[PDB]
Amino acid sequence: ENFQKVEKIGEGTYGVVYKARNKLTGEVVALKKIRPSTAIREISLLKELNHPNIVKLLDVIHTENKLYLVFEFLHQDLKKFMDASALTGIPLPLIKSYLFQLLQGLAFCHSHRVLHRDLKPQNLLINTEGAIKLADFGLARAFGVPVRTYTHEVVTLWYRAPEILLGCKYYSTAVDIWSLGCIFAEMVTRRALFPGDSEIDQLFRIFRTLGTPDEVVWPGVTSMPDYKPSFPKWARQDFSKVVPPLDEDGRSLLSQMLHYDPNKRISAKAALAHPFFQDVTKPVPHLRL
Repeated sequence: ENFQKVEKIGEGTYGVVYKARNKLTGEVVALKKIRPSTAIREISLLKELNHPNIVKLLDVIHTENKLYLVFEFLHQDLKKFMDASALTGIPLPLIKSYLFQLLQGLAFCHSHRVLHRDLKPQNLLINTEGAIKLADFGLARAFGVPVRTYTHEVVTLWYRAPEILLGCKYYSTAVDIWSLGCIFAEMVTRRALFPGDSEIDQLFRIFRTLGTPDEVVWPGVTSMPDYKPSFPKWARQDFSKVVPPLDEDGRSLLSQMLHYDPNKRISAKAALAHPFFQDVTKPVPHLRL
């Protein structure tokens, strides 16, 4: 069919995002224009990957040598909500609810062997009901993660796992747990944990907080493609200094999400069972739309 431009949703990784109305159903959607037959099959399979904490992929339209994705619309992203919450911060019970829900979404995707690989606050969408949902799952495997977007914007490295930075080709579901750990820390402290501005600055910021990794904490790290023996050797800091005022349960969970060795890093399923979630609730956020 055809939809209106409404109000240019925003510039995505792969192309423009539109708010649009479907003229037959009346539903309001997010329409993503993507700037190739393998990609078509892989993205089409995501129409079946349905979960309450995953932004629904309604349709995949291939036409005029152009690809459009139609998604469920949500009014707010976590980046905007964090910016708007800057003076007081997001309350801990809402941080906990959001982390719990995001782990549920990851556990679902990971159980179906689907990775996100580019989690960031801009692709975590929230509604008035206290839900949060992951957007753009599965697209990285289909299209890659570019250095720059279609409008030349720099794709953020802030949430990238260290095995990706060190050149591992066959990374795993653990990369999404890393990203989510970085987002958890940012919600708590109201500052990005590792705001690198180049691949080496990203790695060195990780090393300055968590210690330079070695064969003791990460067997095999020194044989990684981009590992260099000349990396400076930084000591690892206490989480008590990194994410105040997070309690011991939260610091324990964050430490397990930020293990260097992707095999040691907690799974989404195991994280759901962590004592941090013993008192989880689902509060109502204050949203001004």
